[PDB]
Amino acid sequence: HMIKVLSPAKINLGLWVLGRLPSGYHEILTLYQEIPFYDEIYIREGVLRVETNIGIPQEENLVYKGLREFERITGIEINYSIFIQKNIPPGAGLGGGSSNLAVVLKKVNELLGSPLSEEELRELVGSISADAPFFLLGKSAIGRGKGEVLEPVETEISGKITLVIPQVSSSTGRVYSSLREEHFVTPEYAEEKIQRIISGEVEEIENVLGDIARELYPEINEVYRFVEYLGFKPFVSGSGSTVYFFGGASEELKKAAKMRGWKVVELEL
Ligand SMILES: Nc1ccn([C@@H]2O[C@@H](CNC(=O)CCc3nc4ccccc4[nH]3)[C@@H](O)[C@H]2O)c(=O)n1
Ligand SMILES: [Br-]
Ligand SMILES: [Br-]
Ligand SMILES: [Br-]
Ligand SMILES: [Br-]
Repeated sequence: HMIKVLSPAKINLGLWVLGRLPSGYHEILTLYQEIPFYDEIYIREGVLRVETNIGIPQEENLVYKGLREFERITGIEINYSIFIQKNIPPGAGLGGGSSNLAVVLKKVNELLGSPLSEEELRELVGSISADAPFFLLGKSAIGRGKGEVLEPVETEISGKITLVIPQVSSSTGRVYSSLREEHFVTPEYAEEKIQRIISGEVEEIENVLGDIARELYPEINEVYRFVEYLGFKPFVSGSGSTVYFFGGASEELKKAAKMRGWKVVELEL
């Protein structure tokens, strides 16, 4: 009785770090934007299995971690075989794995007569990834706390957006660990910035994790400089590796990408 479910990506339309938390993590402000860029997930009745087309081990897969915890918390034994076709590359700053977790666990929860509430499902996915709760709502949302405290918004942002994803995988943890005092801002500064971006002022997007990712992973910086050379303002999603801009992909970019192993994703917001 196989079904297909789409698992969308996100971009951060700006990100600010407020400071450190005792738990090791960081308090942040960010604007999440769901983008029409998907993994396709095939769900089938059978022995609990989570597989991908890119060789992520089952034990390490956030979806498998989430389904085991589902069983654990709720008592019910999960009998679904999951295959995910991964169009959203891991380490790309697009929340692919967090999206996989949210959409699968929301589906499996519904398929089993909704044992968990939307409050409890939120807690389940949120405990594994701070970006996962966003994918339970999608569209546009302000992310506060560690990103899980969410406020839906309407933006004035539409039109072409192009992603340029280099083959380097950015470690979110390594980027956050390179943070210094100088990188932090007040929540007031960041809140003013987010308001402006929401009103369509894309020029106001900035992201200190992108600044750092460009130093830690020089290829992210190469993509960044190439987009400038193309005549666009580049922006970085999450902790990288993705660089995006508000414009179309020229043949020259497509050529550069094919030669260098960049993925170019042309979307419309
Ligand atoms: N609001 C947040 C959200 C996340 N984080 C950091 O990134 C989180 C994600 N990291 C991990 O799950 C383990 C480290 C890691 N992340 C990777 C991403 C890609 C490739 C390898 C990685 N190793 C936490 O480690 C935390 O230090 C944080 O400090 N503050
Ligand atoms: Br520090
Ligand atoms: Br690199
Ligand atoms: Br440079
Ligand atoms: Br940026």
